[PDB]
Amino acid sequence: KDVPDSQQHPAPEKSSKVSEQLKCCSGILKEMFAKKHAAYAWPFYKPVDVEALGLHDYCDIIKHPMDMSTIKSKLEAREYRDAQEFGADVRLMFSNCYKYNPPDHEVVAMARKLQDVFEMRFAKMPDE
Amino acid sequence: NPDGGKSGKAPRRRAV
Repeated sequence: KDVPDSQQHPAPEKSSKVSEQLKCCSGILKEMFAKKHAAYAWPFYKPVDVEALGLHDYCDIIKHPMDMSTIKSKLEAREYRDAQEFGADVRLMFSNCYKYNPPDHEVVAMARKLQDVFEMRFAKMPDE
Repeated sequence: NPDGGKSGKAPRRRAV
C-alpha cells in the first residue's frame, strides 16, 4: 500500500479539479441536446419507446441501458466522480445499439456521427 | 415482425 502524497492537482476547499471537468461534461450534453443535434440524436435524448418499434428483446440484450436524459440528471446532481465516468455511460448507450443492431443500421449510423462530435467534445478536457 | 433489433425507426420516410 502506498499513500498518494501528491493528489495530482492540489485544489482548495475540497476538489476544484473534479468540478471543473464535470462542468465541461455538462457543456457537452447541453450541446448534444441542442436542436442541431436533435435531427438524429432524438432517439438518444430519451429512453427508446420499445412499443413504437415493436421490439421483443431489449432487456435480453441490453443489460446496461443508459439515456441522455438520465445521465445528465446524475451529472446535475454531481454524483459523478470524474470525467472518465461521464464518458463511459455515454458510450454505454451508444454501444448498446452497436451490439444489438448491425453496424449498417439506422440508430448505429446516427450514433456513429454522435460518437464523432462526442469524441471531439470530450477531447476538450483541460488539466489546469 | 423484425425482432432481434431496433428495426423500426423514423429517419426520413420509411417507404422507399
